[PDB]
Formats: sequence, structure tokens, C-alpha cells
Amino acid sequence: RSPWQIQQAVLFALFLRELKTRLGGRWLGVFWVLLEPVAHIAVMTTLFSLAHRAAMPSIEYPVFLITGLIPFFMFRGLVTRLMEAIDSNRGLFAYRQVKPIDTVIARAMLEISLQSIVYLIALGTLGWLGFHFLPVRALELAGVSAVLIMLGASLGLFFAVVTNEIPQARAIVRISLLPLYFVSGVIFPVHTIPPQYLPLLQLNPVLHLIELSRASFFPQYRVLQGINLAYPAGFALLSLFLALMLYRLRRHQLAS
Amino acid sequence: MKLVSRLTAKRLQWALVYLPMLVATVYFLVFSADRYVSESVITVRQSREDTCYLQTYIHSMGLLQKLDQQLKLREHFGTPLRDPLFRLWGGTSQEWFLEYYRSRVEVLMDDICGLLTVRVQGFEPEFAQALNRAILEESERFVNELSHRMALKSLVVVEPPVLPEIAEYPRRWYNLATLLVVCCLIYGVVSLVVATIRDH
Amino acid sequence: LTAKRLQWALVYLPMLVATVYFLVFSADRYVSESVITVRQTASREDTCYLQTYIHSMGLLQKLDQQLKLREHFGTPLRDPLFRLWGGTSQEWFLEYYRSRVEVLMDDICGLLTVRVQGFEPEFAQALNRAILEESERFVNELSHRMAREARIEATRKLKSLVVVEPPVLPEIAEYPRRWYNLATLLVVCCLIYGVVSLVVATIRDH
Amino acid sequence: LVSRLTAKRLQWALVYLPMLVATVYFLVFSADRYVSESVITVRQTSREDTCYLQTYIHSMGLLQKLDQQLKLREHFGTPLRDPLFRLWGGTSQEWFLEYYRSRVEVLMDDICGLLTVRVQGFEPEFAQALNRAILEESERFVNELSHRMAREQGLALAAVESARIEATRKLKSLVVVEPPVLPEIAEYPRRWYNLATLLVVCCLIYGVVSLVVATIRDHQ
Amino acid sequence: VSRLTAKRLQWALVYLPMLVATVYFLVFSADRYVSESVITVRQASREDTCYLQTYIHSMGLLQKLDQQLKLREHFGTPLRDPLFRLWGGTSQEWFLEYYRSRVEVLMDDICGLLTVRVQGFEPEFAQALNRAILEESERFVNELSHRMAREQGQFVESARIEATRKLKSLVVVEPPVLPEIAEYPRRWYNLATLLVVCCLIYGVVSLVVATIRDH
Amino acid sequence: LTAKRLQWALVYLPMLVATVYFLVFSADRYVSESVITVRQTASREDTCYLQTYIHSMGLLQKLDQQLKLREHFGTPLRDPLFRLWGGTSQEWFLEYYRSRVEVLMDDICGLLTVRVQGFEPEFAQALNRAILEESERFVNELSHRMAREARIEATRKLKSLVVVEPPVLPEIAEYPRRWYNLATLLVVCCLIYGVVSLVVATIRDH
Amino acid sequence: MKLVSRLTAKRLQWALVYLPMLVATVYFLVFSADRYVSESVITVRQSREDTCYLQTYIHSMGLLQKLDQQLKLREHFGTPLRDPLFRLWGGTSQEWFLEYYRSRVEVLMDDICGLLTVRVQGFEPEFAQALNRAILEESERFVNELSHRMALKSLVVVEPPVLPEIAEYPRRWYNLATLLVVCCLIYGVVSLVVATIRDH
Repeated sequence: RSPWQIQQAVLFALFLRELKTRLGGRWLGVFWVLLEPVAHIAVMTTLFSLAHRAAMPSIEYPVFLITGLIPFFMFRGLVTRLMEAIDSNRGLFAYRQVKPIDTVIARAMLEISLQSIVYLIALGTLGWLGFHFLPVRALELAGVSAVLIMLGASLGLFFAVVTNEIPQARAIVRISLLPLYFVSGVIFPVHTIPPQYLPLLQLNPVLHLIELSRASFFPQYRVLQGINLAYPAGFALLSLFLALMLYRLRRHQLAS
Repeated sequence: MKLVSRLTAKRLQWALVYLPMLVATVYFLVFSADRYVSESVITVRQSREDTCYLQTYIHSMGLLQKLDQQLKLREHFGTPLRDPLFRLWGGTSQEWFLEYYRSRVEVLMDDICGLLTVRVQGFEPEFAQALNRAILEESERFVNELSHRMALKSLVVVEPPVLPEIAEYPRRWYNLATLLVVCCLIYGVVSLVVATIRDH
Repeated sequence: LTAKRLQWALVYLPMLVATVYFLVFSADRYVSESVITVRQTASREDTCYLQTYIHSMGLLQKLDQQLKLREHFGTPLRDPLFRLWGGTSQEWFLEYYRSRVEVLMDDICGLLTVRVQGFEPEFAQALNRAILEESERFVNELSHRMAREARIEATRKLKSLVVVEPPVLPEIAEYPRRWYNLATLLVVCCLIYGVVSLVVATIRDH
Repeated sequence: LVSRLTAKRLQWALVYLPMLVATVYFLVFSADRYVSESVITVRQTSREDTCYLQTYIHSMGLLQKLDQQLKLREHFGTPLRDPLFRLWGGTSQEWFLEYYRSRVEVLMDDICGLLTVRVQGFEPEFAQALNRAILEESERFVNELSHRMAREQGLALAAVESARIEATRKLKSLVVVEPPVLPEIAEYPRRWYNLATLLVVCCLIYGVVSLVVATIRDHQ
Repeated sequence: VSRLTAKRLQWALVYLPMLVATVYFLVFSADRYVSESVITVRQASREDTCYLQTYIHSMGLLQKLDQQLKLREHFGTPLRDPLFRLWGGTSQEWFLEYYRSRVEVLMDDICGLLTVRVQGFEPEFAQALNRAILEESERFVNELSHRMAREQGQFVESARIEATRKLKSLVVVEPPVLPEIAEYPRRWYNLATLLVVCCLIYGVVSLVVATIRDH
Repeated sequence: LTAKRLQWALVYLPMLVATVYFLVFSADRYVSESVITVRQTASREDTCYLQTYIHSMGLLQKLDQQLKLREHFGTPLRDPLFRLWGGTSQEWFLEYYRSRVEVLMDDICGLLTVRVQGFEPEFAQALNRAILEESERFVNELSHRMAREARIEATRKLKSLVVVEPPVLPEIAEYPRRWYNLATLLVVCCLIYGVVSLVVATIRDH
Repeated sequence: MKLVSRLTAKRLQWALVYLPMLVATVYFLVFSADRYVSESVITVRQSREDTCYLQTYIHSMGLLQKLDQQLKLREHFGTPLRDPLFRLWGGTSQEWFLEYYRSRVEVLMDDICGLLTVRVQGFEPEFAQALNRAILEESERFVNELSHRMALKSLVVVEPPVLPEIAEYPRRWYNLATLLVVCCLIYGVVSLVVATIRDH
């Protein structure tokens, strides 16, 4: 019994366990996880169409909004479901050959698969409406998406390990995520905000990731200065190292 | 239920990974044909309306008929018999000819200068440069005729069409790499779905 | 008695009738496309008047006097859905004409594109040309009536119609794009089947 | 085979191999790249003319003129010890254009509309000369673009006189805020900063990999 | 080997940098006086003010100021401060970086006023450098306008009356001042920042060394 | 040994020293307030110049030559916190003057309000009047220098200072509003006590 | 904690509901004094800067000194000896006089018209109308003087000051009702908090 084999078996078990819980009992979760993006699409199209037309006459609103909204939804889902993974299956650690990290990575892969399915469905329904869906540079987009996924999973694991035995922290990080919806500039193009507050907004790694994903997805998309991938990449690597180290230090204390 | 139980990993691997790689490699390294690109950057000056009219006119049908009369695009694009995908098959419809031509010449526009860049593809570099030059000349004649028909303005060529040395669009290694990434992601997702429906 | 019977009905039967209609009964309609705009000697008002005027009733009466659209659109006996049935109301005729002629504005650049359907390519080209000529006559006649309240101004060419792309003569018919409609109908019927099956399971559970 | 990967092999490969390769390349094989910086803008007697210049600096026609004038292909192939930032002989025109676009960096300041051109060369004199040639050719291009319409323009004698004065006049001249500078030392090959950053990144990557390996191993 | 890290690690990594920094900032540091002036350009003025903002930090202005005031010999005087002084033989690029660090230009978008703060090792030298900067900037805007007008008019009365006048003038809201106490360096703020970063670094290495020590 | 001792210290002792300083040692400072604006014969740039110039160093030197602010602000020996100590630096003197003279812009209506503190009401009024006169002289002198590059223009009154409210002569001193400061300090010390008590309980629990 | 449980209910009831209402009813029904109001609506025309200057000038100190010289506001406002709160006590400071005057005259201006309305309070209706008229006349003289000092413009009176018949500001019943609401809410919150601290 190699450790990889039992790890894969428990991951598949834990994975389908998270699936059953997250998806509806009547096989209906696809309905709401497809309804969440379209409502935001409708309200932002009915609220900011002419503003985007005044912004730039080059890229239409639906595809530009989807290509930033779906990665942000994946990031927020990764953080939220990852930080609550350990304090949701406390009765599961009674059996041996299981660890909290198995639960957190099962939730991570479930969220990744669900959001990938939603992204593919949105791209298909966008191409069915005569829009532009094919990425011009797909490899850079894949790399940016991988970096964003790693950053989100790392932040979720860090919040899961750090905020054990204090649920109240999980209460406040949600209110830290609401302004991040508007700070990241996913809805409106960042080219319109004046530079007077740009240097404070360049410290958001997801902002850099979203602009780089849009640049790699669209042909002839202008990226402003200081949107290098180096800063979010280093942020993700450092946070992942810190979270893995903190989990390794507080290993036996985590499972109880 | 019985057919999804008959299915295993190895047949899924062969039907999703190795066979697409075999056909893609066979097509790219043997069947593909080089497509040289000529790039030009122009604007219209005595005015976003004028370059908007120009951008609509480049992909129009009358310009396509004029260029077909001049340089015989249909005869040129049917030459690469080796490539079945990017060649213009003889006896095809007028609408497919227009779609093929619109795919071949790509027109882009920036919002903060109004500069209009055109990239014309061709199977011979001299033909690509000639097609770009003919497009520019016809555009200049069109805007001058539009000015004269009302009863002044001339085209400014920031960058005249280049003569390419090597083709750039039929990229094989980058396409193979992104196909590998997409195929791996699709296999992983569909294998997770197969595993979770089989367990049910 | 839903079982698989409602699945069989709501999936196969609309799909079966749609396939047997599109693959045999449907008649293809050629399309002539032109792109125009209005310029002086601001200009967006002339284009918006043209957009309202092309889908009007007086222009339809003029075109019926000219080319007899009513007798042309009743030609294909094979197609019973896209054929203008003989002896119909004027309102239904106007709705049919508005469905067969599509006018799209592009917000920037002030360009109005007209796509005219017809059961013959030459007829579609002729109809589009007649529409363009009558639109130019209309935008001239408005300024003529304005200046006829003097005689020097009321006879000139105050407004000219700029034709970026003249109407084209199609070789094959773009519509009715049967495969796209079949795929869309299959997808939507699958969605209705899913929601109906789930609500039926919920009802029968109670 | 998770047990096949030991701590010694992971250490050796992941840390020492890229660090040794980078150290050898940066301290033995890398070549200096001096950079000359100039700051310009174009004034009449707007934004359109300077963004036209921004497009034109990277254009292929300017590259052909500069290659005729200064023999860029011969100069950019001299450093033989550096195989990464040298222009290999017998390369395509497209690769030559990409190399030229990489060696010349153009930054636009939109709050003031100022164009900063930084030109890299393997000698300070060559970088300064290339920047001077770029500035001169940009001014000549703007002048010719303005002159072309008035040249194509040509009672009637008044129209002829107006056409000739418009064609002969010097309409748009770019002013220089900072003329090209002759550098003293090369600044773009940053050996120590790159080496320290790569060392830190490799250490973090090894730590992450080792922790993941230990977590995988903890399933007995 | 790993069984040698203890409270002594905290001792070294925290208090040794604190002692070194305190010793350097308390006696070995050199006083740096600051002279402040506030100017603007007036007979489009935003364009000229932005031109000046770019021109202050330019290399040509630095060369002119070196030829006029000998900045190299002045900035190399405090031999007791090896960190904030300009070493002999320092290259031109490092000299430009040092000059850009020693001169601060602040732009305010609302009122359109340009603030110049010049650091010198003597109270008189800071004011002299500020005055030289102001005079050179006024000469620069005048020379730019004159050169444009003359190159246009070398092709007539308008040209020769616009090529010799004073089209551009510098409005000095606050003339350069003469300090008497060194504003810089901020010893206590720098010590607090170094203490915070040393505490964070110590915490990081403490958790790392707790992780590796776990077998 | 926190117990109630840290509560007693961090609450009473700052409160005790603040009360014994404000109720006895503090010296009240009278305030003269005026409201002005700059009009021609656009105008916001002159008021921006005035806002920058009032808190400058050359104007401070002029006012020190005129009214000797340094000897006036060192008068109250009783107050050791708000008194300008003798033999201080010019930079500290400038910061003290900037603290004792407050200039506020109102964004709409283009109004600049100046409030000048002083240990005598007549001195505060005189200082505000001198500030207003020197500001008018400065905005005139800028245009004089502008026109001295002809001689007819360089002698006129190109800019005039409109005084909506002239400086007033206070009867009583508004500052230092001891009760407000005491209440604010009590509230903030209570907040620090609460957070310190929570963190001390957390630390001692471990 | 011994006295914490000693607040019980009836002591809290008394000291938080009935005594404040006893003193409020006693003050309003006996001690209060009527304050008549005169309302005017003016604008300045040949211009938001001008009515901005006027709005600043109404509450200024120089206008207060001019009005005190003209109509003797300090003598008038000290008459209601019965009301100790809204009367101007003799021998008070200049700053308190300015604050009292600024409380007595309320200046308002709509943003979509620029109309400036003033409401002047006084213990006699004729005095309130006279104060409003003097304010208007001094404002007109001020804007004319400001125009003349540079070397044209006149005030437009949409609604001249009225002569009130009855006072309107010392509303006794509405104040008693809002005191009822506020007192009940303060009771409820403080009683819940005393219950939870006592239970601890």
C-alpha cells in the first residue's frame, strides 16, 4: 500500500463526498451555479453598457465581462470553500489514513472542476450568440489561470489553518471580499479610473492576474504599466510556502 | 450503464489524447502549408467616421470583386493542394469566398490613435505584399471618390506593407502545446465526470 | 404515467417534426446585403428617420406597387411556415415584410446596414436597390417640403445617400441555417425536459 | 515512486543546478548592454503626432533605414560569448524586427504626452548614435508626412503659391526634453539582483516541494 | 547542527541589527539640510510644468549643475558617513541616481504648483543648488520656446519679434529658503521601520526553524 | 501584575495630568477670523497661490519683521506646551506658526477663511490684518513682475482682494476648549484600556 | 454590583420617564416663550458665487454689528425673562452673541434654482419683519458696494418678508411626542442592557 495510492483513494472518496454536499440532493446544483453569473451579467449590462461604449469602442461588454468575472468567481469560491474545509468534517478524522489537507484539496479540485465547467458553458453560449470566444493566446491564459488558482487555494489553506478555534475571523473575511469585487476592476475597465489612486490598487494580485488574462485572451488589448506577472506570482509562491509551513507546524493540533 | 462499465481508462486515453496528437502532428508537420503575412498601418486624414467607413470597406464585397479582377485571388488561394483546410476549393460559393477572404485579411483598430492596421496572408510573400498594396490603393481611391461624389482628403501611410521573409501564422509547436493543455484539461474533467457517474 | 414516455415525447417528437420540416419542407431564402449612411450636401437624424421609414407602411405600399412583393412571397407552395399566405391582412403583411427585411444600426461610425431576404437572388437585389433609391428620395423630399414654405433652394440636392457597400447578388441562400436551428431546439428541449422531469419527481414524491 | 525522491537529490538538483547554471552564465558568458535614454515630444509650429511616432519607432521601414545607415546586423552579432542576447547570423527578417523591438524600449507618458526612448547597445557610443539616428529619422518622418498632403495639393496662382509655401514650410518639429545620453557603465545585465532573486525563488520552490512530498509520505 | 538555534537566535537577529543601526544613526550619521521652494510656469502651463518636472531629474541638468557648483566634491565631504555619502570614482549612472535621491519634486494637480526640496550637507549649499535649479529651469523653458520659434522663422517680423522676447516666465510662489537644522535623516522613524522589519524577519525564520526541527 | 493596576494607571494618570494641565496650566488663545477671496480687476489660481503663500517662510519673515511674532508667542510662562520656547530652530518656528494660523478653502463659492490665534485679541486682529494686506500686495506683485518684462500696465491694480468678512476683534478666547479635549481623551483612553485588557486576557490565557 | 441590582424597575421608571416629562411639560406650558418667524426668499442677479458670498455675509460678524447698531438686537432678545433657555442673558460674550444670532436667523438655498430663503425669529412679529427687511437692505448694499469697490447688479426679491400672526417654532405637543418616542427607546435599550449585565 503505497502512500500515493491510499491518498488517491481517500481523495476520490473525499472529492465525491464534497460533491454530494455542494451539489443539490436532486441533481440541481448546476442550475444555481449557472444562475449566479447570468444575474450579474444582466445587471451590469443594463447598468454600464453605455459607460463601456464611452470607455473603448473595441471590445463588446458580454465577453469582456465574462472573461474576468468567471476567474474572480473561481478565486472567491476557492477562498470561501477552502477556509471552511477543516471545520466542516470534524467527524471524519476519527478514521485513520485521513488528514485535513485531503479534505481541503478535495474541495479545491471540486471547485476547480465546477468553475471550469461553468466557464466552458459560458464560452459555448457566448459563441452560440455570434460573439468572439476563441482565445488568441491560450497558453499565456492557461498560465495566468494556473497562477490565480494556486493563489486562491493557498490563501484558502492559509485561512483554514490560521483561523482554527476562532470562527469569528471567518465572519470578517467575507466582508473583506465584497470591496475586492470593485477594487479588482473586474466589472469596469481599469483604464477609466484616474491614476491618483493607481499605486494603492496595484497591490492586489488578482487585479494583475485579471488584466493579464484579458490581455492574453483578447487580440490587441492594451495593458497599463506595472501589471507584471512577477508580483502576483511571487505573492502566490510566498503565500503557498507560508501556508504549507503553517500546516506542517500545526499538524496534529489541527485534527481533533 | 453497461456501456459506461465497459469503458475504462486506456480506451479513453487513446480516444482523447494520443489519437488527436497523431492527427495534429501528421497535419502540421506534413499537410500544413506556410502562410506569409504582410503588415501595413494606415490612417485617413484631410475623423473616426472616415476610418470607420474604411474598416467596413476593406471587408466589403465590392472590394473583393475588384481585387479578384485585379490579382485573381481565387486562382492563387487554390494552389496549395497539400493543405485541405486553408486552401480555397474550386467551385465554391461566393459567400464562402467572402468568408475566406475576410479570414485571410485581418483589420485591427486602436481606440487612442485611430490607426488602422491590416495583415494580409498569402502563400507567396510577393503576392501578399501586392494584395496589401492593392488594398491600400483601392481604399485611397474609395475615400477620394466618396469625397467627390458629394460634389479633399488623402490616406496617410504610417507603415507601408512589408515583404515577409518567412511565414508566421501556421505555428506548429505553439499550437501543439496549447492543444496538449486543452486536451489534458478536457480529459481530466471528463474522467472525473465518468468516475462520479460510474460510482452512482 | 410520465415514466420515459414524457421524455420520448418532449424530446423526439419536436425534434422529429423539426427535422422533417427543415430537411424537406423548408425553402431557402437568399439575402442581399448593403451598407449605407447619410451625409450632408447632425447626420444621425437622417439615418434614424431612415431606420424608422424602411419598416413603415407607406414604403411597403410603394414597393408593392413597384415590384409586387405580395405575389413574390407567396410563390413557394412547399414551405407552409415562411410563405405569405394569399388573402391575408395588411397588418400581417406588414409584420411579414418587417421580418423579411432587417435593418441594423451601428452606434459608432453612423452606418446603417440593410439585409433583404427573398426567394430569388435577383429579386432580393432588386428589392434592396429599390429600398435604397426610395430612401434617398425620401430624405430629399423631406428637405424639399421644408424649403417649399425660396424656389432656388427647394430644387437642389440638399442631402445625399452615401453607399459604402452596394447591394450584392447572392449565389447561395444563407437562411434558414437548418443545422443551427436543430441544435438550438435540441438544447432547449433538453432543458425543458430536465426542469419538467425534476418538477414531476418533486410532485410525485409528495 | 514517491520514495524514489530523497532529500539529497531534491536539494542537489532543484537548488544547486539552476543556481550554478545561472551563476556561470551571468558571471562568465553574459555581455554588457549599455542603454541610452532620451525624452522627446512633438509640437506644432498634439497627441496624434506623438502616438504616430510611438508606432513608427518600432516600424519595419525605420529598421531598414537604420540598418542601411549604421549596420545594426553587424553590430548586434559581435558578442559571441553571450548566446542569449546576441543576434545570430543568418536570421529571418521577422526575428531581426523582434530583436530590434526588444532592444529599443518606448514608454509613453499620457499625463504629459512625453515619449521616453531607451536604446540598448553593446557600446555606449553605438547606443548614443542609434538614439540620435532614431530622433533624426522620427523628425524627418513627421516632416515628410506633413509635407506629403500639401505636395499632393498642387486665383489659380494664389492656390499654387499657397501649395508651395505649405509644402516648403517646416510645420511640426519635435522638441527634445532630454537629449540622448552617452552611458558610462551597463545597467541592464543585473547579475547580482537576478542571482539573489533566483536563489530566493529556488529556495521557496524547494521548500514547497519538500513539504508536499512530506505530506504525501505521511500516509502509512 | 540544527540543535544550536535558541533564544540566542533572537538575541543576534534582533538586537545586533538594532545596536548597529542605533550606533550608526546616533553618532556616525551625517546631518542633511533641506531647502524648499515652490514655483510654477506662466506666460498650456501644465505642459510646461510637466516639462520642468521631467527636466529637473534629467542628466543634462545634472551635468550643468556639476559644471556650475561641483556637486561631486560637495557630496563626498562627510567621510564619517559611508552610507549616505557619494564615493569617489562613482559612475555617472550611480551619480544620477544619487542626485535624483537628493532632489525631490512634488507635483500637485489641483493648484498646479511644483515643489522642489533639495538636500545638501551644508545649509548654504542647499539654497545655492535650489537657486541654480530654478534659474536653469527658467533658462530651459525660454531656450525651448526660442529654439522652436527660431527654427520656424529661419525660413518675417513676427519671427524676429518672437525669437528674442521672454515668452515663458517662472512664477516663484516661495523662493528657496535657508535651513538651519537638518530635516533629514529621520532617525526615529527609520529605527522604528527597521525594528518592525527585523521583528517580521525574526518571526519568519523562527517559524521556519520550528518547521525544519520537526524531524 | 496587571490586575486593576494597569486600568488605574492607563485611565486615571493621563486623565489626571490632562486635567491638572488644562484646568490650571493652560493659557487661552484668542482667535480672529476673516473671510476673503480674490477677484479680477480663472480666479481660483490666485486663491490657490494665497493658500500656499500664507503658510510660507518668506511671509513669516516679513511678519516677524513687522510685528515680532517670536517675542509675542513666548510671552505665557505658565503654559509650557503651547508656548514658543526661546532660541528654537527656524523650522520649528515655521511649524508653530503654521499651527497657530489656519487657512481653509471652501471648494464651491471660492472662499478662503483665515483664523489667526494669539495670546492677545488685539494682536490676533493685527496679525490677521497684516496677513490680508501682505496677501493683496503679493497677488499684485506677481502681476507686476509679469508685466515688467508696458510701463502703463505694470503700475495698475490688476488684481483686487475682496474681503467678505474683515478680521474681527474677539472678546473671549475660543481655544483650548478644555472640556472637549478632556472628554475626547477619556473616550480614547477607555478604548485603549478595552483593547489592552482584551489582549492581556488573551495572552494570560495561553 | 450591589447598586447595579438596586436600580430595579420603579427607580429607573421614575428617573427615566416621569421626571424628565414633568420638567419638560412645566417648561413648555409655562416657562416657554413664543418666537414669531418672518420668511423671505431672495436671489442676486445682474451667479452662484454671488449668492454664496451673500450666504456667508448673512451670518457674518460685521452684519451683526450693523444690525445691533440699527435695531438693538441685544436689548430685544433679553426681554423674555420667563424663558431662561432662548433669551439672551445680559453681559454675555460677543462670540455667544454671534452664535445666538446665527441660531435665530436660518439661511437656506436650493441647488436647482439658487434661491436663498431666510427665516428670522423674534419675540415680536413687527421686530422679526423689521430684522428681515434690514438684513435684505444691508445685503443689497453689500453686493452693490462689492461691485463698486472693484472699480451693476441688484437683488431680486421673489418673496418679501411676511408679518407673522402667530408664532410657530416653540412647538410643545410635537416636542412632547418625539420626547415620548426617544424616552421609550432609551428605556428599552438601557433596560435590556441592565438586564443582561445583571444576569451575568
